[PDB]
Amino acid sequence: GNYNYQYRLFRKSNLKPFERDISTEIYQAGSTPCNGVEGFNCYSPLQS
Amino acid sequence: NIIRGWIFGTTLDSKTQSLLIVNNATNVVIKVCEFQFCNDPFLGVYYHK
Amino acid sequence: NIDGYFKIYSKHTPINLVRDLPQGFSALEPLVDLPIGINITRFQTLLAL
Ligand SMILES: *[C@@H]1O[C@H](CO)[C@@H](O[C@@H]2O[C@H](CO)[C@@H](O[C@@H]3O[C@H](CO)[C@@H](O)[C@H](O)[C@@H]3O)[C@H](O)[C@H]2NC(C)=O)[C@H](O)[C@H]1NC(C)=O
Repeated sequence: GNYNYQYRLFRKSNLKPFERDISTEIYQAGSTPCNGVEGFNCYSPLQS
Repeated sequence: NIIRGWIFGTTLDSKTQSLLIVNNATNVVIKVCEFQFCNDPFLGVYYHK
Repeated sequence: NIDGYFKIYSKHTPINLVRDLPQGFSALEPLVDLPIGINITRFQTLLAL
C-alpha cells in the first residue's frame, strides 16, 4: 500500500503557469463558517 | 547603508511561501521559504568608533 | 513577476544636486532573473537603524 502520494481535491481558484502551492487549510466547500480542523462541508484540502 | 532588503508575499506569516532579500556588506543572499515575522522587524546597526 | 519568473533591473547612478526627482534620461540594465514561482500580492522593505 503506497499511500504517500497525494494531490488536491478542492481549490478556491485555478493556479498560474508554473506556480506552487503547499496549503493545508481546510476548504469551506459550503458557505457555513468552518473553524478548528474538522466539520461538515469542510473536511480536508488534500487527498491521497 | 540604511536600507538593507525586502520581503514579498501574500500574507507573510508562517502559512505561505515568502521571498526575502537581505543585502549584507558581504555577498547578498536571496531566500524563498516560509517565514514568521515580528511586528516591526529590522536589522538595527550599532556605531563602532 | 511573470509566469514563475522574477526579473530585477537595477541601476546605480551618481547625483550631485537637489534631493528632488532629477530630469534627464537614463536606462536600467537587467540585473537578475529568479526561477521561483509564487503568488505575490504584497511587499515591504527593511532598513537598518
Ligand atoms: C493570490 O493571492 C490573492 C490574495 O489572497 C488571491 O486573491 C484572493 O482571491 C480570493 C478568491 O476570489 C478572494 O476570496 C474572496 O473573498 C471575498 C470576501 O473578501 C468573497 O466574497 C469571495 O466569494 C471570495 O471568496 C480573496 O478575497 C482574494 N484576496 C484579496 C483580494 O486580497 C488570489 O486569488 C491568489 N491567486 C491565485 C492564483 O491563487
